[PDB]
Amino acid sequence: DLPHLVNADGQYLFCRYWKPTGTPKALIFVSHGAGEHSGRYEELARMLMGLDLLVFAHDHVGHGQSEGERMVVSDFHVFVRDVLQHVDSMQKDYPGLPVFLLGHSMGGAIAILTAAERPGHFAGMVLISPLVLANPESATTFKVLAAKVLNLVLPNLSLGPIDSSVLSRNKTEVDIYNSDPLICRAGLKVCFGIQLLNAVSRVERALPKLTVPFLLLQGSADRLCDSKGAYLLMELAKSQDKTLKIYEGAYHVLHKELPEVTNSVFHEINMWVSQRTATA
Ligand SMILES: *C(=O)N1CC(c2nc(-c3ccccc3)no2)C1
Repeated sequence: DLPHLVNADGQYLFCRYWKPTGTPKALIFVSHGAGEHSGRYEELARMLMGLDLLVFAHDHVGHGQSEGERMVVSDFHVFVRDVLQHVDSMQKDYPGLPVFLLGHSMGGAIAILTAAERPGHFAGMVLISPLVLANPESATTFKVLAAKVLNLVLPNLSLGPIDSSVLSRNKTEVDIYNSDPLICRAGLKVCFGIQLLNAVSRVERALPKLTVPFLLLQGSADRLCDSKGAYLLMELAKSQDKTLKIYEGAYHVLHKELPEVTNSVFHEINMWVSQRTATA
């Protein structure tokens, strides 16, 4: 019934397209975060479409309208593999067009790993508070062993849900998040937590080979993706074209923050993509 794609595992992924009026100047894949879905990028995608970019996305496996057990993945690479399948299909239909990636949180880790796998292939990357760092206690050898032991007997055991108030200072946006039936707000499963640990470890190893141009947007008061991870990405990525913008006191969901932050986020992405699309 709906726009879709069939991944390498035979699973249906729900697809979303925002096609401009005329001929597109570039392609841009939108990569959503953990627990959320592509429908949350409607406004950002309409702005990008207004620059004559063909915006495309899919709900990651186990998310939104895609198939799979909710917030579960055999291996984190499945997400990267599926992004590449979607990118390769779009590029076949639009040959010679530059292709960008836009990722938020876990979607940002997916974008980094997607670009690292194909050096020199992507024109640029927009990262909104990407997942790059593991929490202090969470990644010790003891904690990794304990979680792996737990995973063997209770893989679907929930770590406990987070306070949704840490997502944004915009109370309306916290309320929208809390009432969206396509969002999984259930606590993080032990098996998925291990996969997010794999993601962060793989990101760290990928940084010395990351050369793709990028715009990095980060809130200073982010409790999910600590701002120090954004500084480390600026330092360790080998990219010749890298920009960091810090939003003072802002939380995690920058594109759904207080109007002053959200308007700046939209404007900065608009300018950054526009300058690298005129380049084509
Ligand atoms: C963005 O999509 N993500 C989800 C939020 C996050 N990361 C973690 C986590 C847990 C253990 C090890 C690494 C990362 N929990 O919530 C940022």
